[PDB]
Amino acid sequence: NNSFITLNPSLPNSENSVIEAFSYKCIHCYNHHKFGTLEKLREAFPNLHFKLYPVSLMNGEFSKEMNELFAFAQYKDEQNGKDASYSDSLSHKLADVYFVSYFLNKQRNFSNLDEFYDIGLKAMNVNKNEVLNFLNTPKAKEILSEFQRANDIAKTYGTPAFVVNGKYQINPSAINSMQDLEDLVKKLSNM
Repeated sequence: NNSFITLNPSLPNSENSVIEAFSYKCIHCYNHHKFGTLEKLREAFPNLHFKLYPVSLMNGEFSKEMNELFAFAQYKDEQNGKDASYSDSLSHKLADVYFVSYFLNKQRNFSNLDEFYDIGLKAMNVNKNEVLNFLNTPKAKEILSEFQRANDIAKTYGTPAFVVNGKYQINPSAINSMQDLEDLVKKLSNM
C-alpha cells in the first residue's frame, strides 16, 4: 500500500491529531493555507486536533525565533478553544503574516531579528517579553523539542507533510484531491 510511512517513535502529545509540517517559504504550504485544508479536515473530523509543526531548516535565518513564536501560538490557542484549523487561531494568523511577508510583500531578508520577530508579535498582539516569559517554562521547552522532529519529517517527501495520530505520515504521491486526503486521514486515524 505505501500511501503512508509509520514514524518510530510516535510523535509525543499527538493522539487524536493531524500535524502539518510546513515552511512559510513553501508554495505548496501557502496553497494549503489559502485553500483551508486543515479547516476542511476539521469539518470531516471534529474530534481531531490540528497542529502546525514549522520546519526550521526550511525557514531560513530566523527559524529558531519562528519556532518560538509558533510554540507561543500553540500554547495560547489551547487557552482560547482554538487550533490551527481555525482561521482566527494565533497559529493560523502567525502562519498567515509570514506567508504574506514572503509571497505578497517580497520580504526575503531582515538585517536583524526584531524586524522579523515584530511581524509575528504584531499578528498575535503580544510583545517580545511576554513570549520570553513563556519560553522560560518547561512546557514551552517541551513544545519546541516536539518541533525538532519536523526537519526529518519534511526531508522524506517534502512539504507540507501531514501526520495522523503522531504515527502515520501521508505520502503526498498517494493523494490527488482534498477528498483523497480526507479518506486517508479517516483510514489512518481508525488504525
